[PDB]
Amino acid sequence: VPGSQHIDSQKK
Amino acid sequence: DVLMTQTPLSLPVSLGDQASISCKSSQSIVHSSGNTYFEWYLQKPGQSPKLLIYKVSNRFSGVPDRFSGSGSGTDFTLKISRVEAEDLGVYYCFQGSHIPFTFGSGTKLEIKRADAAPTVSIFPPSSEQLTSGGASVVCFLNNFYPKDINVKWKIDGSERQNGVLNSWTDQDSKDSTYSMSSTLTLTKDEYEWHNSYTCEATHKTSTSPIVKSFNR
Amino acid sequence: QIQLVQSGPELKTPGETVRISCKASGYTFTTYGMSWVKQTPGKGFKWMGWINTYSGVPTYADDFKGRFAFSLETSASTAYLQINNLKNEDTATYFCARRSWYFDVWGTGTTVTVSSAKTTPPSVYPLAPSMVTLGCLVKGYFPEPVTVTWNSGSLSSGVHTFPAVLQSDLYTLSSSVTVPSSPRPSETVTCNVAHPASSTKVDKKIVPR
Repeated sequence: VPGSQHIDSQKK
Repeated sequence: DVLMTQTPLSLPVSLGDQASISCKSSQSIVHSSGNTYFEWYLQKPGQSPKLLIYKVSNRFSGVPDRFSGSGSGTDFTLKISRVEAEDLGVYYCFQGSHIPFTFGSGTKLEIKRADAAPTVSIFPPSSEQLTSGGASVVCFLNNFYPKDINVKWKIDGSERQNGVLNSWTDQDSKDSTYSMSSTLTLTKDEYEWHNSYTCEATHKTSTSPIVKSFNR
Repeated sequence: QIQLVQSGPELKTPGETVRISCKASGYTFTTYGMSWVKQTPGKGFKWMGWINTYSGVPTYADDFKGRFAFSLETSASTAYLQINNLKNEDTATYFCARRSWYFDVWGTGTTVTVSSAKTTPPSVYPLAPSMVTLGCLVKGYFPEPVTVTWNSGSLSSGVHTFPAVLQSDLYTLSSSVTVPSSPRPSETVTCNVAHPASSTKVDKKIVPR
């Protein structure tokens, strides 16, 4: 996640 | 960079009514992952930005369901259904998908309200300012709506419009009014050559001018 | 709760150095990345870059590489922004912002005014005459800000301070308070004006003229 230290899932 | 153009720049809207604000990006803000880190912030006068919506349409915690967001790729919209007086502020979109992160120039929400005649008071210069050879006469025209109000100073019957400085508060958040101050600064020399000073307000809530005076 | 408190307004001459602290309380500092964003009076917000509070590694945006340093004190839960060889063009409010999938918490904000103009204390003038409106006219100061209160802040209602107008190199602003008639003058109304840049605080009691 640009600018963040957090994670997120990708989107097919 | 991704240019973010926002429309409107000002959006007067009635209480109870709906409002949309749109933002267009100059290239797609879909992150390579497929997610779109797109957000709406509100900033009130004298306050830090407030998170309304992230990831195009998700309301943050404790945000009222009247607020909702939409759009894809390059075009997005925030809708406030039922505008309340408290939504006063400036709305800004932000994209956080491509570095550098960019914001929209902002949209100012103005609330159309029922009308209110101003309360007007004028003040003589103070002894302290006359001891400095300066004489400012101040007029307050507080809590009116609409914001269009024409103020004219008169000195012994004749208008003067040099040495006049007006200042307007932001629109009040609880009762939605505007207030204004108008100062006439004169040099004391010119002040002591005259007798009556008149602050007069033209506002659609009145058919008369609202006039306040005093005499030296 | 969660707070990001920032240092106060700084007035600087061009060529000077400022450091702006961002102290985070209420959450573990090393788990959210910190951004710094500039809000220019009128021209809107630019993001300046961010610093990963875990790795200590900073990312500057192209128009802020050079004179800008983000640093950290993690035992103190504080982020710092350093701006060297301060240009005029750096007068803005700066914000630290915590980011996870969004900036949910934004710092209080620190205004920096860079200016070779000289700090000038206000002349404050009392404006004396159901409800009565009283005033204080504050004239000829530089720079901004100036804080006006009425009875050291215990008289909050009925108050209005109009934005400062610039005319010459100097600012002027008015503040007004409406109180019940059977109160003034029985119950004293005093205007208090603190101008941080000149380290001055004046208190003016409105008396019947």
